[PDB]
Amino acid sequence: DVASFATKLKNTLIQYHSIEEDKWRVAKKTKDVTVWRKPSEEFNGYLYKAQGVIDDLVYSIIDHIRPGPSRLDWDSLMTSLDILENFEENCCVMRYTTAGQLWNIISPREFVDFSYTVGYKEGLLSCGISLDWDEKRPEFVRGYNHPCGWFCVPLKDNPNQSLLTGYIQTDLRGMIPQSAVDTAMASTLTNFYGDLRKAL
Repeated sequence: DVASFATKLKNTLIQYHSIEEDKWRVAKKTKDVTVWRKPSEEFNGYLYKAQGVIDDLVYSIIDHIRPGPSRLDWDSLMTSLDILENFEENCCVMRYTTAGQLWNIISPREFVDFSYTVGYKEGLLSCGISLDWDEKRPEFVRGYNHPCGWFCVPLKDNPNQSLLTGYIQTDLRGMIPQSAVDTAMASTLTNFYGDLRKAL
């Protein structure tokens, strides 16, 4: 049941990871992060893809990304993270909150997500998707993560480095100008890579 859900989610992420280059549009290119995006099939919005080299091993990187206190500590956007329920096969239900963005044009969000860590080729996939969850907290807008995840695999040249590929499909909900949404996604992805590299 949970295992079927998790396998479907994993297979969705693997499908994302095989989308060819011509379907993506470059959204942002820094010195060590590239960001693409395409229309989402899940909502009137974007599926984002991000890619960058991390100077660390795969298990270390995913240990920091996966739900838990380590993720909360280094991820500057995350302000709380609770594990709500644990399952077999490295699956759990977690809830996290984000700091306000853009001088609170984007007020704090809350997400309740399923999360699954699974081997992928020579590395790992940590993927997730929001679930329905009734407990409403009025000081947080309930955002919604469509299927999303982080692929992390050893690098071609140097296996002590890793290629980190993210797929991000967040609906912030509420009412936010499109320019702010695009700005906040770009800063979320660039700060993710920046904060993560500083923590390793």
